[PDB]
Amino acid sequence: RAWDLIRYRNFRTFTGTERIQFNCLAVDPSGEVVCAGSLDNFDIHVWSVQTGQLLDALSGHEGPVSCLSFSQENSVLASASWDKTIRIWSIFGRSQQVEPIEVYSDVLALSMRPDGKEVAVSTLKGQISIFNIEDAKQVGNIDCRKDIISGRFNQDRFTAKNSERSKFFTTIHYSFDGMAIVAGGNNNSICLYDVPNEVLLKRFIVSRNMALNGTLEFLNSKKMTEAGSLDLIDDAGENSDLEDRIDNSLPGSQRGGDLSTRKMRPEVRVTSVQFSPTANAFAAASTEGLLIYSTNDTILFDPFDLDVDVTPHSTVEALREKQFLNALVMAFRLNEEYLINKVYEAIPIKEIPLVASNIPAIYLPRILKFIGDFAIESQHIEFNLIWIKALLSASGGYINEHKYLFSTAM
Amino acid sequence: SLLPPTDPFRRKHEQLLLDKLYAMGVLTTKSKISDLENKVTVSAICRRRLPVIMHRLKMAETIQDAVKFIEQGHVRVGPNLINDPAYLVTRNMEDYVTWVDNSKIKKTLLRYRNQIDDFDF
Amino acid sequence: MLRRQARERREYLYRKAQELQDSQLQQKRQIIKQALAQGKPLPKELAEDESLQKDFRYDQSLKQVDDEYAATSGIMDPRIIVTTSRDPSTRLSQFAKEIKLLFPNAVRLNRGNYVMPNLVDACKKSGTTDLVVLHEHRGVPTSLTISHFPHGPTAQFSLHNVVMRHDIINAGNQSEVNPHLIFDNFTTALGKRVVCILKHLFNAGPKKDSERVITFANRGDFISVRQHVYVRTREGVEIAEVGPRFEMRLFELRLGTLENKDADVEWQLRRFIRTANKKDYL
Amino acid sequence: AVPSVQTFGKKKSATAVAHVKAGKGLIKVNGSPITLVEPEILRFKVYEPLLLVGLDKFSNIDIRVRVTGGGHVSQVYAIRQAIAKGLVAYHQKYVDEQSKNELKKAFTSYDRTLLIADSRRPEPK
Amino acid sequence: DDQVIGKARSRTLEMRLNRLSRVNGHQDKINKLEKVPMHIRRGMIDKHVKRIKKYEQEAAEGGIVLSKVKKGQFRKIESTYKKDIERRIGGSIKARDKE
Amino acid sequence: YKLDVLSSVHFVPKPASTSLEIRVETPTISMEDAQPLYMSNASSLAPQEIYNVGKAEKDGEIRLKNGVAMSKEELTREDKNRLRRALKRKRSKA
RNA sequence: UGACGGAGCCAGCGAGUCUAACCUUGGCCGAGAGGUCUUGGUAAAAACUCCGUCGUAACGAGGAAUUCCUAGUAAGCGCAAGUCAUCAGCUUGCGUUGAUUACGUCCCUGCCCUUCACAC
RNA sequence: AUCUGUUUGGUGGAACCUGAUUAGAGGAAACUCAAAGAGUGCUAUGGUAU
RNA sequence: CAUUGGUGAGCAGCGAAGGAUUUGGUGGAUUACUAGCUAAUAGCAAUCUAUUUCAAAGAAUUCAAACUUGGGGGAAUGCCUUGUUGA
Ligand SMILES: [Mg+2]
Ligand SMILES: [Mg+2]
Ligand SMILES: [Mg+2]
Ligand SMILES: [Mg+2]
Ligand SMILES: [Mg+2]
Ligand SMILES: [Mg+2]
Repeated sequence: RAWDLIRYRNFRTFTGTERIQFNCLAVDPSGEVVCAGSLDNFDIHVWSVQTGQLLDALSGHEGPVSCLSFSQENSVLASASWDKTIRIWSIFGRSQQVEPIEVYSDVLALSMRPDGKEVAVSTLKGQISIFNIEDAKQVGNIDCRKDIISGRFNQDRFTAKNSERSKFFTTIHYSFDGMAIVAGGNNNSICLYDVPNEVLLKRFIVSRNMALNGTLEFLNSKKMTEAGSLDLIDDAGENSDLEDRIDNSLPGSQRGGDLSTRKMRPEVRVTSVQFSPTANAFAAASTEGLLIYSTNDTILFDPFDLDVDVTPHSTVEALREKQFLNALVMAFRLNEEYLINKVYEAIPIKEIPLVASNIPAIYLPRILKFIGDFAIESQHIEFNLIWIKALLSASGGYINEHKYLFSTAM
Repeated sequence: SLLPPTDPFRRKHEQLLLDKLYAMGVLTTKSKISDLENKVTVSAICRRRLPVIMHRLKMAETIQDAVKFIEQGHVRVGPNLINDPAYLVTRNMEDYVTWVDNSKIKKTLLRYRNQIDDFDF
Repeated sequence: MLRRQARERREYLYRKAQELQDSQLQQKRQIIKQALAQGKPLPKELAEDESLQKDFRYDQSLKQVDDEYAATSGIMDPRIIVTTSRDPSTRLSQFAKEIKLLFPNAVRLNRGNYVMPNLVDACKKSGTTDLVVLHEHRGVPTSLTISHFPHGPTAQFSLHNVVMRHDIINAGNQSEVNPHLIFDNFTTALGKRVVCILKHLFNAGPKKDSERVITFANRGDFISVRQHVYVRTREGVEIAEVGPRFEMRLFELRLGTLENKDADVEWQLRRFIRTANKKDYL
Repeated sequence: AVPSVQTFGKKKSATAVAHVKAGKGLIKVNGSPITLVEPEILRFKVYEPLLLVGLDKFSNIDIRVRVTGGGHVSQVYAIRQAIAKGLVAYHQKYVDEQSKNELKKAFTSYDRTLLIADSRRPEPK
Repeated sequence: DDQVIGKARSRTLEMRLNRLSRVNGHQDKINKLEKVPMHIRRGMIDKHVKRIKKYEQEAAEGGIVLSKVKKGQFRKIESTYKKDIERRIGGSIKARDKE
Repeated sequence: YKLDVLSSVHFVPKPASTSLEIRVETPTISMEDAQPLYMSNASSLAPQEIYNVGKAEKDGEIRLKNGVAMSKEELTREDKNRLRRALKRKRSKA
């Protein structure tokens, strides 16, 4: 179904001929073609947005389709399956072509480089493999089985270490700069990897609640008796009110029903993860909800290219002596917000166009980020718009040449 | 049944009910409407439990032995491991029932035929 | 998929076995329905069968193209691959092209070292509906086999009086419009089965004024195949041959893909039976 | 039990079975050293793994490759695939996983065929 | 036939099939009274006779005219149709009829 | 519901059907949930949906979808033929 | 981009107590039928890699016109089977070695189709 | 005997078919603990109670 | 010739008043450390209980109360509802 957010009308609806359930979808950059995949049909359906007709069914997969994605630039379609394969479909153009690339194990998720030149895929073996689309050859690999933290469920009869329940990442996404991958799975960890050096930048624990089933690797020995785990004992009858005692559970249900139906504790799991297009933050859907991790606080001291002569005192002196360009530059090298904010607001309007044309190109990304975060909630709108008018006019050509560095700031 | 026979609503819903139950695997044939009372039984549902289906797919010797492998975490349906031996498998999902990749059982299967490749594992 | 294809075929065979068992019961219900309308008494066996009468109340509420084709009959246009045997002579390659032009939705594929299980499996992946293989003898086409995916049937034919279009001077180019179909003198149950196989290679829904007509005329088991282009005149119809001409005689029909040499034989031509000459099956 | 791992390489009909066990760099193909593998012109192809990751790693293992089927060229490709997969598998099982990653990265950097089967499956068009 | 719904459709379908079967179906097989213990059925028969006697006596004292019934068979009052007593007690006492 | 939950919601979807829904013009803000914020303020109907140029009310006039209106008196004879033919083809397709 | 010889070495299909010559010279045994022996004529994995030697009447790679062909494709090599129709003046399978050039364009030649938001 | 290859006995138990059974089928120990079945032994004796 | 088959007989090498395998019991952890009992604004911890009783407060016509049932057909005698007879 297509929704219009302007009028909140379901302005069109697509459905397959064979009555097939859909689990993954992708939308063309032009907003004129929509493709969906299924776990029952082994084919990728395609529809034309304007008409609603089923343009074509793409076939070639010998297993269910697990994820899809379009290239924002090249407009090719990458599809991965449990067929241990990935296929690149050049649907647009006079000739249709398919370029399959094989993989060691089942593919579960897929992420497309914003440039559109590479694709990362998470496999059941616990690997994030990066491939180059035009050459159809591997360019990198990142091991992830050891990083993934998975807990022992209370009902389980086997250790978490030996467990193979979830040592793989069912969702991944790139950072818009393109240098980082954030991954999540049916597990108790959200891992953030760095693509170029294939290393774990940081790991986050999703939850620390023992109401959820999968939080703990090691469970307390005291909880057993000759019967078994204490917590598996159902004490619903002890509840005084009838509605608490009544059990509506179906014996074999796993998902898709109310909490009452399943009869088993919810399991900590991250279905999807994404980076913020406009801020340095990422959101991860889980059982408890959308955990939004952000870098906004920035109490860290992360200086850039210091010398002994740079100091919070010196920059204030550079401001008093009316050396603004130095004062702003020394502000960035320290990379302190309160110091940047002061220097930003003390530059007179007559001097902004001169300062902007002389900011070193290396610091241009930082100022654009700072203006963006400050302007949303600041009160100096005409002051900001004067700056942005200055920067874009001065360094518009540079911003154009390196888009994927300045994308989030822009 | 009590609705009149030529009734179009009686036509549609009974076809829908058979198709759903047939897809779930509770009903083996979708030809006769009379099966809804004669051939709908608890055992018709029980036969679709994961322990029973593995036994029919010969993945185990007996239903008791099929259960023990579920509680031991050897059996997967799709890429999701299952320890619940009451998981009902639709007709469609009977095809993805398979051993876990690192399972000692797969090592015995592949070793028995001398087809073990340690790269995969 | 391979697990998918295996189980689907197993269920379908099981459905046939039950349907053959159900055939007796269906007639029993037909008798009960007629008795109620006419008021005529039921036969003795049905009278004493309490289980059937109880079942009848539910089964009172009950009500063509063949089963393999029923799912896609008139919905999805057929996808056709025309290939040949290994190392074809030029004439067979020319004839294989003519067959491709015959079916609107056909594509010619070269069989150089393709293995048959690989050939059928490759086509099953790509959603191919029908596969056609042609053989030849000294540059004369001899046999034609039509294999419907995913699970048959495979029908085999032998060609006689083959006249390709390249044997004509200044013939011109063909018309590739979705052509009308004529099937004449197919009477027996087997004959309908052959019409059912040949009919579904073509796209459904030709335009009423479509100017290309393909005729399969049975004359003593020898299906004449002709292609004509017609112009409606003020006082009749005038037609011209486009070709190719050839005569097909069925000699096998199996419930399976052409790869499966062990597939059940739905019908076969018995040539050494005493009474072979007397009856024409199609 | 001595540590040992087993791998298969396949190219067309050619199939190669490699056993890699703790040893002394005693490597043999069909019961003979590698240096006698034929045809001579393609011998360095079978040397591709040995030279890439360095002979030092093989100094602590013995490799036995038994090859059947296919022709000369497919046999050679089966041999090299089997050797590479066996080396990586043993390094995974009984050596650090860091060396496993290094080996895989070097191989997939040179030619991915050493690790993934090259199956030119038919594609209709 | 198309309009009738509810228990009427089920009961009517049963009566028709019985009316068609009885010529060719052997008497013992075609009509079998559902198993009920002794003390219950004798209670059901005793009362059903009692209502029929009251229904007949009330009509006799009045002028009402009632449809004829064979000597053995139970008169078929409204209660028979609603309460479906016939399946349980049966049309008549077979043992007395045989004697 | 019970069967779908029992099968872990890997059922087969129901056959498609077509139904009619009536939409009332309303400020878009009403359709949202109750909070001190609104996302859009446009109407719930598009400008075409309020009014689309249709038939000429006067039989003499001819009115097209582009909004061009025409009285039969002004039209020269050739235009009348051309428009009549245009009508013929439009009706034929429908 | 040869010939001769030697050496090394690599496949996959296929398993019906069923698989396969002809015409002669004579000896012996046998009532015969025939049996046995003797006798002359006629017919009936390859590529690849290494080593050694020689040595560069018709026809010497096929005109005009015309046909086919896009990846395990064109082309080269052998090995099997002969599966109620066809085939041995051969047909069908199997593996081995395996490329160049395009994968765009509607310019020509043919065929075909057309005249529920936002934005246009 | 790089002779011959049937038979007796041992080992093993493909396919089809038939029958029985089924939280697979067994095994061992006992001054062990239970729930049942059959048989056998015992003056087993108030016809109306010192 | 090969065993990445079993069972043994011995070396090289490692090598501080020995070495190796298996197992029963208890103790501490496996959630983030504000003390025990009682009739609890304090007593007791050796208990009192020979003051532990009196007083005060405290009773919905909700005078309702299976949210708890496998499907089909019934239900003599029961039970529920409604009306009726006579006290
Ligand atoms: Mg093209
Ligand atoms: Mg060729
Ligand atoms: Mg050849
Ligand atoms: Mg041929
Ligand atoms: Mg211990
Ligand atoms: Mg009831």
